[PDB]
Amino acid sequence: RSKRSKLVTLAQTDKKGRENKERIFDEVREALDTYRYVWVLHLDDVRTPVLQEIRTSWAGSKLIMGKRKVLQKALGEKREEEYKENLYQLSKLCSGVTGLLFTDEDVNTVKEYFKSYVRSDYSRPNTKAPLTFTIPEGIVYSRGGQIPAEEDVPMIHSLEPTMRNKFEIPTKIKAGKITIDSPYLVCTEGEKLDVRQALILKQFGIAASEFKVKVSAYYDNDSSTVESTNINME
Amino acid sequence: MRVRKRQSRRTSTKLKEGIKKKASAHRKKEKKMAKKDVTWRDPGIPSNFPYKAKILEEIEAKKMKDLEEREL
Amino acid sequence: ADESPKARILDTESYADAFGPKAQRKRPRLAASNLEDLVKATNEDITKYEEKQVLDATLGL
Amino acid sequence: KYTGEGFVEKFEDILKGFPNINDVHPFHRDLMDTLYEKNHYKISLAAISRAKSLVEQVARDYVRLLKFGQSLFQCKQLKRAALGRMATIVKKLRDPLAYLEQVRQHIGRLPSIDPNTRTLLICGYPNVGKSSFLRCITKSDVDVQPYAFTTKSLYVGHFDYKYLRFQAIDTPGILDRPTEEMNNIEMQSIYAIAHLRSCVLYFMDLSEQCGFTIEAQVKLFHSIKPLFANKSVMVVINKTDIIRPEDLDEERAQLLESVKEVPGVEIMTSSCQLEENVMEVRNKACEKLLASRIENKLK
Amino acid sequence: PQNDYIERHIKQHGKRLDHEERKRKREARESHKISERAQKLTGWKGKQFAKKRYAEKVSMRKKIK
Amino acid sequence: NEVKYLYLRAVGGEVGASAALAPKIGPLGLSPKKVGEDIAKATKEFKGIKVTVQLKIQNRQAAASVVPSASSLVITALKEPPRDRKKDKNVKHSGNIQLDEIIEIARQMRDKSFGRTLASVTKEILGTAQSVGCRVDFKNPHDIIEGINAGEIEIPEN
Amino acid sequence: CDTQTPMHTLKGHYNWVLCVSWSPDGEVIATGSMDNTIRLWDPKSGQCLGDALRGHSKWITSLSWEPIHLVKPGSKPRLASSSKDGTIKIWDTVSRVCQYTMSGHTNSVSCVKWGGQGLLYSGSHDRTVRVWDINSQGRCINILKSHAHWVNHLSLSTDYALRIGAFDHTGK
RNA sequence: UUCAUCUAGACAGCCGGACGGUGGCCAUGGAAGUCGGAAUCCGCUAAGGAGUGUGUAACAACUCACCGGCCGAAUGAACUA
Ligand SMILES: Nc1nc2c(ncn2[C@@H]2O[C@H](COP(=O)(O)OP(=O)(O)O)[C@@H](O)[C@H]2O)c(=O)[nH]1
Ligand SMILES: [Mg+2]
Repeated sequence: RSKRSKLVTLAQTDKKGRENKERIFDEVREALDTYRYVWVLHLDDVRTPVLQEIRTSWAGSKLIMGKRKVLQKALGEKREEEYKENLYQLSKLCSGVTGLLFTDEDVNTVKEYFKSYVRSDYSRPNTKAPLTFTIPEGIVYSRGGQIPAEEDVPMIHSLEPTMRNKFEIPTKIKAGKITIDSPYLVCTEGEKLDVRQALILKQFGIAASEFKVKVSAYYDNDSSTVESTNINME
Repeated sequence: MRVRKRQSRRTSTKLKEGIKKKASAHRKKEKKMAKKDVTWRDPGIPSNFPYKAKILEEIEAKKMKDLEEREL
Repeated sequence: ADESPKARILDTESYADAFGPKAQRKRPRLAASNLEDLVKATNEDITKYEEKQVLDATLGL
Repeated sequence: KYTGEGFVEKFEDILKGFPNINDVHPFHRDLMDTLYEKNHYKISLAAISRAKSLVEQVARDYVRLLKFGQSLFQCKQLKRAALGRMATIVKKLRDPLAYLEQVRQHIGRLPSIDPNTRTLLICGYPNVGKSSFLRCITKSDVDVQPYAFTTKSLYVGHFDYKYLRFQAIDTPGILDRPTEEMNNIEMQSIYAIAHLRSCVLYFMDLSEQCGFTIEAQVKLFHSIKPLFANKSVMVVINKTDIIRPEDLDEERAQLLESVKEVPGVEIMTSSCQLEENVMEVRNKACEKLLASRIENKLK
Repeated sequence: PQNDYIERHIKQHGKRLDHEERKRKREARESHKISERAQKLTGWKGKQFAKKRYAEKVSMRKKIK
Repeated sequence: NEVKYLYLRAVGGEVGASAALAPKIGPLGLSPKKVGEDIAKATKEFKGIKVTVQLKIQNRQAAASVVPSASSLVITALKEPPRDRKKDKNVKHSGNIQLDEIIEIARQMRDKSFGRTLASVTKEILGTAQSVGCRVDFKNPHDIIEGINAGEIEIPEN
Repeated sequence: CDTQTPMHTLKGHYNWVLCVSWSPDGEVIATGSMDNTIRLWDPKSGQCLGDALRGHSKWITSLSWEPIHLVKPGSKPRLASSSKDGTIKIWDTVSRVCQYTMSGHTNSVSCVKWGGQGLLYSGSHDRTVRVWDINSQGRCINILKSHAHWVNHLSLSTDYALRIGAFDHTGK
């Protein structure tokens, strides 16, 4: 006895199994024969609408996500197990959230799109702060002074425990409104941000950082060699 | 801190003999009901044994031999 | 018998739907015909209440 | 006998505490009918009464039967039968008990409104400033928010004018709809206006910040015109800091004259940021109410 | 006070500062409390506790099914 | 100048529907009567039908447009007589809409859709039609979807 | 009924045949079933006319026919059907179509009757009686609200003539 | 004891995603997954309920159902004594 008890939830979606990984494996190995250029893309902390926008703009190509280990096993981990010649370099170039882009479009067009594509993104932890944020004195508003306070709806009272405990911001409730005694500086421009600061920025809705898809390299079917792209790899 | 009265564990002769009689009556009624009632009346190889494959091969060979040992 | 017993309202509407957190009643079952009839009925009820209050104040109070 | 007495005393505590819906004043009767569905109310209390009588009958019958018990086993069986029958009776009251607990909790928080004292009633469309006026003239804690039907129940405040205690009744807003599609929240205000002999203050917003036009406000006033018979009536134009009655359109001035045509109403302008003006309109309403009540008492 | 004054007070002033943490720790303690009650309650209260636990487990299994 | 965008759900054709916009409009200071008149003018095509209305505000102005929506377009193509809240309540939508008008609605809604095929957009519109409860080609919209999947129904544009 | 013997079997439906009705001109039998369908049958051949009438999401509760004296000559009478789902559907049997789908009732419709003055009367478990106009695109003329429970049945003064059409007791 | 998961990655934890038609239809003063009544679909997916709960007057926000990144070796469930 004396064990932890698992919480029981009655939801509509059940867990996936080995069959889903098998389907992704088969689809990758079919796309390797079907298409000509196979690019490796880094898409860390990407929003699903942005990913769907990329998929829509690349109509006729294929973008395959999933487990990095499954994708590397499909590409062939080593030389004696690779699906195609010299594919082990492309397989070992995968890291993190890896997307495989199978296409027949021109290399220059792909590079131009991935160099000219960028979207606004929430600031992430352990990233550079794109601005300096300080909540002003008095009633705390939903935008926190980014827009005029008369325009802005005041912050809802239900978020006050979240701001006081999780965000560690000293707040009070006056007549159902969240108030602070002095201005509160949360982040300074050009400074590494932690999880709490990122949460505060996301809660106030400031989106000043940018998302740029990273392109590691690509593999060509006919030449059977991998060429490094080094795109957005600063 | 007021300690209550503890229940005795000293054996009572009358209780012990009555328990003997009650147990004998219970056994007689159980035998009668088992004879009277109407109700319809090999775990295999444990999974944790290491040589399960060898046991299965041996029993398959024995079945294959006994199939023909009676026929011819 | 000249008259029928009253309709069993619990069959159509339950207590939970009548009142409470899960109540689905938002309008009166029998709304007034119009405001003139409503005020006439309320004035009559006020008069009857005052008459009954005087009649019980004669003895009980 | 002891178990029967316990059940009966619980039922009696339930039955004595709850008000008689028919016996109370008609204003309270209509308000409680709107809030709690008088039919369900009386049916639940009657179910309690029937259960009490049945429990008494079971207790008497089984004591009489236990007079003739011949052994411990038989007497125990009879006692268990009596307690089980009582328990079945009590189990048949699950829904009425839950309904009555909810009703008790809600009715314990209803404000005390005397339908015979001096009353300033406040009515109009939503978002015209009725709660703000109540805050200005009393010390009630009614909420003030810039969306429709912030207030869903009657709110009461008090003040003193010439050493006399006056109560002020803030109501949820009324919409210009027929009574068949009128709902319970509006029926609270309708019943308050119909029952409370008082001084009614109809608040108009000429800036249409309330989401209702001046024509709609005048139409609502003329629709609820039959309600305030033999009561003092007054029209107060709120939010004069945004727009004034003087610089309004000629057609809208004709609408205001149509409002004034109804006897014996009076039009007064006010702003809920104007202490002098809210005090002046409160004093005028009190004077009209006092004159009406004294002239009625003089006969 | 009139109408839903406790809810209005919660809306206007909030709750006690440690309300959420105290409630969370009590709900975390509930499992240990249930086990201790099962092993400590004696007599009629213990028998009633066991009967209620059985009924709750049956109801939960029916809900899952 | 800058353009302010507001979105609301209003009944098409009903004057004075901008009452719910008063908390939003108030700080900006626009005239709610003129806003309601403009909304009524912009929603003349749809009568008795809930539509999505977009208001653009610049300097001191207010312009109203109707953002297309799947359910609103299905109701409009359903061709039901206009109703009144006083008279008609709990109205069901169980009429018939033909596949050609379904494909027209799919073309209208194709611009802001992540589906790569007009067949996929048409199946989205048929799912919306199933939700509103109408019938397509005197059949179930899901039956039309299954026919498209099995390949009996060919969506024209490719 | 002359020989007290069976003549024809009609086995098109899938579930219980809840209601049956005969056309007032005597030409066709309409059956509404528990499988939410309606079927039309030629009695002389014992045969089924076309496919079943579909569209109701619940079982059929009552069937009524358009009166012969209101049916213009050269056309066949229409069929009004009620159902548990709370809707009344009007069917043109000539083209085998549905013309109107009235949906004002919030609850299950108990019965529907096609009167002699171009109106339809529907009774339902929402304690109301709805009077619809066929000539006005199926718009509800009136709502009668005086009952405190389900209206189980309704009847018209001219129901015998409506069901009998032009025929009399002499069978001419 | 019997079933399941597992170096094309076990139990916990942290972080990220958790989408689009769509604020699906009816009803409501208001009801946008979450007061209610019935449908409960399609697309794009690694995955995402016409929504498991907290929350709002309604939205917002958080969460879990599910997926992924870091971590690296066993683990979970149901029974019997
Ligand atoms: N400028 C101004 N605004 C007012 C006045 N009275 C009320 N308001 C505003 O109207 C909004 C709604 O008023 P409210 O108290 O809810 O009126 P009620 O709904 O009729 O009780 C509030 O946000 C107030 O700021 C007034 O006299 N002047
Ligand atoms: Mg108010």
